[PDB]
Amino acid sequence: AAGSVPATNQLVDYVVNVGVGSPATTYSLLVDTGSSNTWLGADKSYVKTSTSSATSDKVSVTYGSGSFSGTEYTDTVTLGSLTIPKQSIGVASRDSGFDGVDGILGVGPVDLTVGTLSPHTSTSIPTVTDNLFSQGTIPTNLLAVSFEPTTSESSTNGELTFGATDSSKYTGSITYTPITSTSPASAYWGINQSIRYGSSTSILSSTAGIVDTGTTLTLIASDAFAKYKKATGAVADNNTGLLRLTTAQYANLQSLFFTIGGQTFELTANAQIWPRNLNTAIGGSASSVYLIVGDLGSDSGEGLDFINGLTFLERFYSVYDTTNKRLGLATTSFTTATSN
Amino acid sequence: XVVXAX
Repeated sequence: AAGSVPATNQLVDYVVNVGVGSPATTYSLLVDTGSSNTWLGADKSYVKTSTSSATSDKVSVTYGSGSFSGTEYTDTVTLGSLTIPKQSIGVASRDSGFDGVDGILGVGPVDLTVGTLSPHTSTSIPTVTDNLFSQGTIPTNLLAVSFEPTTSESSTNGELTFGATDSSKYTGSITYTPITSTSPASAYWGINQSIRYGSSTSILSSTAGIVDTGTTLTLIASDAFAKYKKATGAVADNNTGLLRLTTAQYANLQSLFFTIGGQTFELTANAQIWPRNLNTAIGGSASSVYLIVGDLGSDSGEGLDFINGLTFLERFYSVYDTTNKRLGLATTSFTTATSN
Repeated sequence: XVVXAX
């Protein structure tokens, strides 16, 4: 049947406990819809049991903020009450960028795995979601993710549901949009959207980008980031690497309105800021406002012009539907929270 | 933060 697993907010990422082997060792894996290789070895050593089997391949993945390489194995993986015999996983001998986690739970589309194995550079690696579905365990090939805002350093306030949605995690109804035809966003959980600030200020004209649980910030193309900095009055900040607003500019901060699937999603002023009681986690000072809208580092028109990251998904329920090749979004009871 | 497989 469908099944869920709790997920823990670590401010920059979410993790889930994942068992590997029989008997299972638990690893804390980063929930990533922006990549598709499940791997471990960034902290705990890989504990090899009788369900571990070698493959003929090494594995390597390069990310925006890090990388890993190692050797590919098959093993039994457990997610809550769901078990996947013979899940292909990576085991890192090298990794950078993974402080705070054992590795990644790769729930991006399987096409991202092509090229990661050597010498089999054209071979794909079915994901945990794909295997749960093809083995008959979940009734449709889908993952739905609940994130929520946080005021603690580590809060188990999230959920992954494989094979169904959980109506206790969203309000109103889910809006779907097809995966975009525009490359390279089309290789990820890529959608088309536009962004405006307040009632009258365009930020990002309709274009392609991705929805990524494993990107912290809500990133927008550089030309759109300049428009956002102008519209908010924000300035760069040393100590954080985030934009900063004064007290007055936060009081005047308007919503960002995302148009997706013909519907408006409102990322409020409070949703645009880092949780202020946790400002020291990003090098900031207390009673200061830092923004979670960041610069993607590329101009619009490249076919991947935004990343709706963890900070966006703390305010919206998301549905990653492989069977239908679509992405769904809904409001939640926390969309209008003021806890940051 | 992080930016996960550009």
